[PDB]
Amino acid sequence: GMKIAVLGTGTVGRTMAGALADLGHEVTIGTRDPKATLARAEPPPFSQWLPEHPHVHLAAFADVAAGAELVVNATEGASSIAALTAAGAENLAGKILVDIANPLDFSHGMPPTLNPVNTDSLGEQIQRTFPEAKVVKTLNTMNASLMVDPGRAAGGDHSVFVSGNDAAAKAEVATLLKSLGHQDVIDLGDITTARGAEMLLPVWIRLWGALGTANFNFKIAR
Amino acid sequence: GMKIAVLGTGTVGRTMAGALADLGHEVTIGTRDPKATLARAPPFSQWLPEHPHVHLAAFADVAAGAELVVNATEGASSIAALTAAGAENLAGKILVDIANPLDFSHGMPPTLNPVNTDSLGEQIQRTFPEAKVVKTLNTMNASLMVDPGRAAGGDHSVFVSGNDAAAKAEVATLLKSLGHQDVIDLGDITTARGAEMLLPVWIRLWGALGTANFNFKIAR
Ligand SMILES: NC(=O)c1ccc[n+]([C@@H]2O[C@H](COP(=O)([O-])OP(=O)(O)OC[C@H]3O[C@@H](n4cnc5c(N)ncnc54)[C@H](OP(=O)(O)O)[C@@H]3O)[C@@H](O)[C@H]2O)c1
Ligand SMILES: NC(=O)c1ccc[n+]([C@@H]2O[C@H](COP(=O)([O-])OP(=O)(O)OC[C@H]3O[C@@H](n4cnc5c(N)ncnc54)[C@H](OP(=O)(O)O)[C@@H]3O)[C@@H](O)[C@H]2O)c1
Ligand SMILES: [Cl-]
Repeated sequence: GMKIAVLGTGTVGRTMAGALADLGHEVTIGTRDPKATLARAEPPPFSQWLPEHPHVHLAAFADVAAGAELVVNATEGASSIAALTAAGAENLAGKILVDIANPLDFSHGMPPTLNPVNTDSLGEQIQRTFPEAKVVKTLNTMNASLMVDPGRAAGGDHSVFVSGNDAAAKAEVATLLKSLGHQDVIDLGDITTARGAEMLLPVWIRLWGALGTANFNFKIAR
Repeated sequence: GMKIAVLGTGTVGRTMAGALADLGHEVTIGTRDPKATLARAPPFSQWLPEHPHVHLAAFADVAAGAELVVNATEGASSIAALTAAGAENLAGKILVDIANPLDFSHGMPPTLNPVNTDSLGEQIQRTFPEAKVVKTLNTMNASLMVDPGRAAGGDHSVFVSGNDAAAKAEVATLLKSLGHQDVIDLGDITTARGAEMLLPVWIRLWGALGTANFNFKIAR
């Protein structure tokens, strides 16, 4: 197993950290301030989740990234650059950075829109801000539940995408995705293909409304 | 059998016009200038005689006589094509919008304009407020719009976006007649944003898979 740092204490971070730990990886979870995160009483609260996953350990973004071989970005999209900067470019250099964030924009009305979008992407922004990291955009196109148990929606009949400049990095991420139950991994190409992957979110949001559930997924039929 | 006007002489317009004529509809195909179009270089002049029931005429002349109108024009020019068709000829009728507002001004692959906070489907609806705009079929290759069974046995999804639920219901019936068994109503015309925004990944999937013979399926 690998030493994996999951930056994010929300549903995605918890879901991924728990699943990766169950697969035999040594998993740490990154947060801005561990004391503040553990002190949160409002919901569930992170302090109620952590005791159920005894093999997972909490620390600040910089501390978890420095100790990990591979890093997973599961932070709020609008804050991902800030989170990763706090993690430290020096702690990301030469390592695979799995980017699951969506750059949702909740500033000017509902449902959210994307920023950046179309001619740019959060995946690209992360890669050019941290040029020595090996960014792989993946898993952002489905509900957290399906990232680790895709079988819950239509017997696991679905597609997952990878985007990234380093083919060897994408191959390693594909192996991890397969270990999580994803049998159809499609390589969209370089990191600029994160634009199309991120741009699936607007229809995802409308499908959630139209279908009355987040238990659905995209399948590329061919 | 409805009177359908298909605005567009490219692969989408030809494919849709031919399929609808084969289904029993009285189909007309719209172009800017019939004389100029037939004078080109397969060429439209060779396609047209193979579909004798389909009639070619100017945009304004096909829309006036039609009961339902299909937009199959270049996305960047759709507002101009429909303006030429005439707002008076679109009033009270279903306007099926298949166009994608691809933007080729800054190289390849194309991006979208409008995008994100706006869509071509919305632009069309607010420019022609009395038309009943329904965004659909823009998310797949022309071949699959009329014969979806060609890709993975037809296991795919098609979307409808539009403000008028009765208009969407009529379009859903037409889509079913074309072989689309899974029609998903995304909601109002602003949901055309998500439908149009599937194109960037579509373009990369075409490159990644080496074929246009694929489709989106929403598994649930
Ligand atoms: N919800 C889903 O099922 C789903 C599906 C696909 C993709 N995504 C994407 O996955 C990401 C995570 O979503 P989520 O719902 O689990 O959590 P989230 O609420 O979007 O993000 C919470 C995390 O972001 C960090 N964060 C928030 N503001 C920050 C800032 N100012 N500076 C640095 N870090 C900040 C938090 O740090 P602290 O720990 O210190 O609070 C926390 O770790 C998002 O980008 C989302 O769009 C979510
Ligand atoms: N290719 C596909 O399988 C596919 C799939 C899904 C959606 N779409 C969308 O479907 C639409 C049609 O695509 P296409 O490849 O069949 O044809 P296209 O090349 O995009 O469009 C050709 C049509 O647009 C009209 N047009 C071009 N410039 C115009 C202008 N300045 N003013 C008025 N009309 C103008 C042409 O008029 P004339 O007849 O006078 O030349 C012609 O009828 C596009 O929006 C495209 O994005 C295509
Ligand atoms: Cl554990």
